Amino acid sequence: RTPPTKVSILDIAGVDDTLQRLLKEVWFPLRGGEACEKMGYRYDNGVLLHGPSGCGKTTLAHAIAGSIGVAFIPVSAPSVIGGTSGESEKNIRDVFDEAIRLAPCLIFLDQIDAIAGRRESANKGMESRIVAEIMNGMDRIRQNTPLGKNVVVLAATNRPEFLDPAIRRRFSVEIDMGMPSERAREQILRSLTRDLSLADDINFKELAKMTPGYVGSDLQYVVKAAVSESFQANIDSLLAQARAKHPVSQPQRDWLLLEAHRDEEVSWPSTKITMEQFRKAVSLVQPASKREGFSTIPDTTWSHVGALEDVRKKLEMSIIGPIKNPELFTRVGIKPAAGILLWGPPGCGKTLVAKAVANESKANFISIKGPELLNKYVGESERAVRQLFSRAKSSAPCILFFDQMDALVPRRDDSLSDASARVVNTLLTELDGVGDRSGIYVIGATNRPDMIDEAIRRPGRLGTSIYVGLPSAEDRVKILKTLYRNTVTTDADLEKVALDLRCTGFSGADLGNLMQAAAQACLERVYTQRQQKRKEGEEEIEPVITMEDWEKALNEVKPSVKDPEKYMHS
Amino acid sequence: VVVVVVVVVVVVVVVVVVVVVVV
Ligand SMILES: Nc1ncnc2c1ncn2[C@@H]1O[C@H](COP(=O)(O)OP(=O)(O)OP(=O)(O)O)[C@@H](O)[C@H]1O
Ligand SMILES: Nc1ncnc2c1ncn2[C@@H]1O[C@H](COP(=O)(O)OP(=O)(O)OP(=O)(O)O)[C@@H](O)[C@H]1O
Ligand SMILES: [Mg+2]
Ligand SMILES: [Mg+2]
Repeated sequence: RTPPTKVSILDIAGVDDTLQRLLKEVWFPLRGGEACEKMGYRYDNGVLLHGPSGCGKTTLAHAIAGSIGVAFIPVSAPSVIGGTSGESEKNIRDVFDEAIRLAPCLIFLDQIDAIAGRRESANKGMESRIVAEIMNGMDRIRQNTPLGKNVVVLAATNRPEFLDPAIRRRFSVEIDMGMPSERAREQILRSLTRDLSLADDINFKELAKMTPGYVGSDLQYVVKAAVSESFQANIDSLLAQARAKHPVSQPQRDWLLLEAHRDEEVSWPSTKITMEQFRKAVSLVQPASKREGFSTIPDTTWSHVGALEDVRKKLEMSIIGPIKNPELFTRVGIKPAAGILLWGPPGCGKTLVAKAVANESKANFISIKGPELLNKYVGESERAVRQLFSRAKSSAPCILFFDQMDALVPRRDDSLSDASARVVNTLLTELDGVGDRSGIYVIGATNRPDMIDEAIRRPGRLGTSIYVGLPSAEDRVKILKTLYRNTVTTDADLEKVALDLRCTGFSGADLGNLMQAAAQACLERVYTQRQQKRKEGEEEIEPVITMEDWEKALNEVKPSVKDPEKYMHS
Repeated sequence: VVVVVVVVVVVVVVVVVVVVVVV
């Protein structure tokens, strides 16, 4: 039952405070037995490891179980369950009896919450007698051992709240192995790649900066993904030997050619993993915390956003700046959290510019579609908001975008519904409360900034309000060129179209509609001319928006925001 | 004859709801 020497203390990295504590709370009771016997003190300790799943709790237990060399008893909660009436409780009793008989010994109750769940809620008889048997077992250790040979019980669980309070109190030490920091992620990558061949240009400082929400388990997949990149080129050379061996798309042929050479293998040359592969591996790997609840990064870049230079400078200084280089903004005394409220008339680019920031910052992105978090049950709407900021904090830096936010934070009045007033007060505490949310950047977009609660629109929650209004005559030239060149006439005609007095009051959405109406005028011109050539004598002309088509659109498209001042004020 | 431990079905619960008012 001796611990196998397959996991090494070097295999666990990024945790140093934890390994510093375990040197006096696990190593000393088990290895320094004589020191405890000098004072006649029974130093039987119990250490509970808890944290997010994937934070190397099981590997830490096995790492320190091979670094000590004492008897190790790995226990999995389902393994102590039997079909007989009394066999289930007898198996747990035999575990602690054997540990005392083999003192000094280390018990590892991995996933202890599976069998040691609350007996005050799970009202069964086997389940309650298993919990009571563990308490009795963990107390026999403190008394039945020969004083100088202590027994330490290690338990790991990612749901410490499910434990029975009468059992959770029996673990003197609880260690919270949280998500690794930037310094810790660098050490984990080195310990995961220490047996691999790297191309000597791997900058782990950059790798740690580009993995904001990763845990120890997630970083293993990045190394695992990066390894497959190096061997991707060694499979194409294998497919070439198969494609040229023989005389249904391309992927289907690969699965069939490799099936044919099933009894024959080709040695793969050893290759190093370059920095480009690692940078490519990070994009292919989604963090365990990012699996659900996170929106896909918008495709919009700054090349899609025309004009809005003032808005672009504010969003770069408030969000994109601190995300990319937080060290510079920390020195001047800028908190790593921003609150931006984009507001203005509809169609002027509020959502577009907030989708470029989510894309240019290259950070994690969560998008909320108006009142998307509301639920019919009493507590499920406030719980969704609290869980929303729990994910964002765990994966900082993160950008929270509230599109059409006036439906989620209505101004709190007496006439306001109670169910919609609890969500507002929930957001007040999440944005700025006892638990600071540093690393969460919030963007709000709305047409009615005066309908947002006045407590939200304060610094620390949504500090800055950026007005995104109607473009000027000079701005409409940049926007029309931006819309045209991103969808394919030249540029001299686009300037004439955008500067026309018929485009007075056009918003950003009207210019996009103007281009569509010009394209529709092009198709009518194509349709009529195609029939005339086809019928008279095999007929396909090039569809291109000509200047004559822009004339039809200008006489067809009218502005949509009739009264900008209704949205320009307040 | 040995009696084995057998798992069974679970109980049902109640859920509160919130209802809006147009007035
Ligand atoms: N600090 C770390 N250093 C090195 N590798 C780590 C670290 N943390 C996690 N890993 C890797 O991630 C995996 C950890 O699996 P493990 O069973 O320990 O998960 P866990 O963190 O205990 O979560 P859970 O308790 O939910 O099982 C291993 O592949 C291990 O190499
Ligand atoms: N400055 C701009 N540069 C490029 N395209 C723009 C610009 N302003 C508006 N558009 C076009 O108009 C569309 C309007 O998108 P968006 O969702 O931002 O509207 P909005 O201004 O937020 O109005 P709403 O209040 O209705 O959401 C954009 O997707 C783009 O096609
Ligand atoms: Mg584990
Ligand atoms: Mg919009």
